[PDB]
Amino acid sequence: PGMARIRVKDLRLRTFIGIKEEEILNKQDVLINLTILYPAHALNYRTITKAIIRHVEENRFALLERMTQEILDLVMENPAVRYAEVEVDKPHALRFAESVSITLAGH
Amino acid sequence: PGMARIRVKDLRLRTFIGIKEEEILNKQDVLINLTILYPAHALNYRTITKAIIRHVEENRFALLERMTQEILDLVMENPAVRYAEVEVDKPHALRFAESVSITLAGH
Amino acid sequence: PGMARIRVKDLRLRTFIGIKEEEILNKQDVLINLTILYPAHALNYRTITKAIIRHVEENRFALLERMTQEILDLVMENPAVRYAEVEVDKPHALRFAESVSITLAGH
Amino acid sequence: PGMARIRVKDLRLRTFIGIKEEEILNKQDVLINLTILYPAHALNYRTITKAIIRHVEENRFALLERMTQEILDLVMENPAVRYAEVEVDKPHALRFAESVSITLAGH
Amino acid sequence: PGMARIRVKDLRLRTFIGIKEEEILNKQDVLINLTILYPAHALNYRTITKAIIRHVEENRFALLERMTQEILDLVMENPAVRYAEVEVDKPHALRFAESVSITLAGH
Amino acid sequence: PGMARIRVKDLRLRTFIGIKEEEILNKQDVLINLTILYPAHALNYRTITKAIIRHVEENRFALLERMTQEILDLVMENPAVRYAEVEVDKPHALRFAESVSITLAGH
Amino acid sequence: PGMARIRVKDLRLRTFIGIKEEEILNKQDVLINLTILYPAHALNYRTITKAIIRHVEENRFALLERMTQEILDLVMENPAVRYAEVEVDKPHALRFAESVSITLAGH
Amino acid sequence: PGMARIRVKDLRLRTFIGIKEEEILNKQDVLINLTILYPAHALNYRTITKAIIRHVEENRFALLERMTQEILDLVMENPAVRYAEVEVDKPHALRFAESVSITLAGH
Repeated sequence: PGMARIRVKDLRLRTFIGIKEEEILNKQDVLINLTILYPAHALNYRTITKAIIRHVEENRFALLERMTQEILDLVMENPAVRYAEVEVDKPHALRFAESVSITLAGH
Repeated sequence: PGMARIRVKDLRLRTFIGIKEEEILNKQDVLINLTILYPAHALNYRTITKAIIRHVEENRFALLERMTQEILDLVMENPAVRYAEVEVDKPHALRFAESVSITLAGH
Repeated sequence: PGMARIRVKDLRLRTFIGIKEEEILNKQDVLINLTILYPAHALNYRTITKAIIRHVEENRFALLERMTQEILDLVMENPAVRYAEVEVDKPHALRFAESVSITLAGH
Repeated sequence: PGMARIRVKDLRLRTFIGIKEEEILNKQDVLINLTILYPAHALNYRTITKAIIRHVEENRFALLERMTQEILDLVMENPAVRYAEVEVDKPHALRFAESVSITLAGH
Repeated sequence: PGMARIRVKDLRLRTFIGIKEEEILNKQDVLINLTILYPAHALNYRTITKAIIRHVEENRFALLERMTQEILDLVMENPAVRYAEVEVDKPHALRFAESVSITLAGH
Repeated sequence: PGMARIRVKDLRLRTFIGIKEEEILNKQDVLINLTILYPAHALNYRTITKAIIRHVEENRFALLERMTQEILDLVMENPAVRYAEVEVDKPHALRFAESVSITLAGH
Repeated sequence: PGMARIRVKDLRLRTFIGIKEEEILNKQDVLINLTILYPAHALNYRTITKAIIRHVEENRFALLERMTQEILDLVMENPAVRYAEVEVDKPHALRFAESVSITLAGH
Repeated sequence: PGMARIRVKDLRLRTFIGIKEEEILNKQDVLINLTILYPAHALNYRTITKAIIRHVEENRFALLERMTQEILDLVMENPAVRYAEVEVDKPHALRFAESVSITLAGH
């Protein structure tokens, strides 16, 4: 800490999130933020992103938590290093609030 | 740390805050930000929000600190887990400053 | 940590900052951000602000560091509690950069 | 921690970043953020910036990581004190994402 | 044209807008913008605003058009002069769009 | 002029725009803004939007001008009234510029 | 129309505006925007600005309208050409609204 | 009016602007906005931009007015159609103001 940190800021993707008739019939915007630690050539982050986009847009999700976890797993699938954190914002998910997000991390 | 963190970003509510004639006669805008830890189906955050909105709009407050605490308590009332942090911004409360906020946390 | 934290966000003040002919002849904008810890009625933050504004606008400064320190001291002058942090932004102080800031803290 | 922290916020520079025909033929925007610790007259940060700008604009880079490191080194070249952190954002480097950044730090 | 123009920018009010179960059970945010012409002491705009706020918050609306018209009328009720324009934004009323607004004007 | 104006602000849609290998293989973000005049119940703008979204997402475009025109036509297809203007932004289409847009209008 | 138009965007000045005890004891922020037409060497706009700043900061105002007019006059005092428009925003002058402004123009 | 309008929004370029020692030794940021009318395949706007960028970055300017005119001329050099408007912002050119711009148009 700190050392080698790569950040993917505000990756905006559209997919199905929710179970409600409208949520299942229409795609919505969700915002992904990725923090990857890998101390200390590198075609990496591009592939990780590619995979996360592909997985997110080509699927249906019932719960931000499942989506976040799936992404997190995708992030540790290829490298073994070192620490990964994923926050997923569902913009305007609550009345009167700008967003609601779920963050998950791993070693 | 980090693990399971849910964030409720910029929940904008209107209520009475202050003792001043104008503050008691007219509602004002206040901005709430909630950080909840709950390692590691979940109809939870929706209910918590519902309760915090309902409590905030349906009452009168004399001091940001009382409001923040009341919210914090509301956040730990239902689950026992795990860590909760509440920041409340009173926008343009001071001359020349964008905001003033009070943050409180608990185990 | 975390517990009782009060934040004063983007207090914009105008004063003389610098030694350069233009800096001494003309006031400039500077942005102050204050973090105060005081675990766990309170006419406090209003007075602190009052004093910091009054001190900043009614003086001349040769160096962000002196200004920041003076504010920090003003913050610990009245209460003994508990932790205080002061960041001062000199907007557009460097070519091509949004700002330059100095942060100082105390126990 | 915290103590003496100087921040250089959003230093926007244009240079060549990448190997792709377009990346080598045309300069791009990159955003640098510098955090310097130096507890506890000072013509310093101005010179550091000067050197980082000069080095960045007067060169070609094949990889954000090389650019970030080069800057970091430039930051510790003159003083011995104390801690330095450099984040470099390549705006709109990924499709659908606001930015991608690399952060590096040192003692 | 141009001459005497007063603008009330982004008046944010909460009221009931819509017929849908959720729209009738819960208040929503709406943003009002007023342009008043009165060529060429004046306690006016304050009263107009007062009346528009009071009318908007103390009622229920079935359609942006009715709300906008009601405001417009309120604007010409007191003075006879000279030209008035009212835009009402229903933020995030459409999927994927920042807002939808209705503008109405009068002589 | 002015009278009855409805505005659809920043309708963000993703579709294929361009002929370039990357433009044809990957969808991009485009921002639509609609101005409709209809002097002086109304399930209208919702349907218009529905149709414009459906047409935009379910097709491929070779040129902003074709896309803009197609939308404009969709806007006059249902009502006969009265004036319609459509601006389409292709964000970050040019190096160093925030956007490029095409606007078209009709009677 | 259009031809030679110079714009001075968001000139932020602090002065006394109002009659209320607080308004007379404390300076406030006001935002000035100037549009000057002069079809078709020029040390002009710098001097105009200089004079408007000097006049605004070195005086007390009872009413946005007086302030706006005084500025407008200052703008036509030196050149005879050609058209001038002045908007003055009093930020957060009304509850729930971002600003209130007064615009005045001349030949 | 309105009909075929293409807009190039916030083209940010760096060049030498001014006569002052610092202005001649160091490049600065300037923001260009182009409005082109051409009622009613088109490799046009790309070339126009290319030429305006190339001309702006590969030269030195003594006065926003000369720069704006040079761009305007570049815009009418290739097509004969139809109306062109060019605004050039010199960000933070005046103390306390966000920008100063010069606009010029032609038939």
